[PDB]
Amino acid sequence: AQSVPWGISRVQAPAAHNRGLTGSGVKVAVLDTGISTHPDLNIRGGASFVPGEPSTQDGNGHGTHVAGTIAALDNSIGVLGVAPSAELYAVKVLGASGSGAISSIAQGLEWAGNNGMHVANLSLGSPSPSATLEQAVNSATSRGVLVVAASGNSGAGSISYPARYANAMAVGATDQNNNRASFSQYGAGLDIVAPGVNVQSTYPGSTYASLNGTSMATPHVAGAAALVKQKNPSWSNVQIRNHLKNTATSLGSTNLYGSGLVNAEAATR
Ligand SMILES: [Ca+2]
Ligand SMILES: [Ca+2]
Repeated sequence: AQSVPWGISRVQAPAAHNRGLTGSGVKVAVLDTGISTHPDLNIRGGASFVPGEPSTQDGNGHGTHVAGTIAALDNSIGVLGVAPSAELYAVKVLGASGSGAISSIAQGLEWAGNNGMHVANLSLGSPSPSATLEQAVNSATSRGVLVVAASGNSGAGSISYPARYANAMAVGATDQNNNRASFSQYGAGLDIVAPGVNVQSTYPGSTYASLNGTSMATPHVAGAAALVKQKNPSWSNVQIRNHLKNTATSLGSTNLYGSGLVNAEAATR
């Protein structure tokens, strides 16, 4: 039996699926710890920029979890992604330890722009700015990639890099009450929020696990971006990004929530 995680129904993904929008034909790169083969995922390809882990398989669990929020297959098992038909690419930029070098992350973004990815999911972030990282964000953006990044989990009134950068779409996390999760970074540069507490998804070892974080919120928006892209195949990264913000449900302060909660129903109308 397939279950629909609360976050998926919170962002109203099923409303979009009911109109025929599933992310079909949209290429989404998950820049993380890799993506493990799983019965509820369809991994189209990818690359590893982690020296010492040539494989795109996930030795951590985060990347597989993020992948499932975006595109867990719509079938009779497991869970269901926001964009269950999106074409998923495993871009390994973090090691099994869940940490990685900036250069690996910048190589992953270059790879994304070089391979015609429409969306790049970066559920990672640093409190420090990086010239190298910034340039990779800007380069992928001018190659038509929508870069979606986590705001961070410090609970501070300032957001992480690269989410802070103008060309990154910064995603904060909400709980089941539609309040900002205590750990969710907010402040200047925050674009939007999505579910990030008790998020159930795919996990290595052919199972399912629940995690918390701004990393969990981000894929809901990457997924929402693929739905909009499918509906409006001529739209650019910027057009998609503004539309998502324009159709988000206000939750109160833009300092805390940016545009508000992503809404895939409103975005695909
Ligand atoms: Ca499924
Ligand atoms: Ca931003």
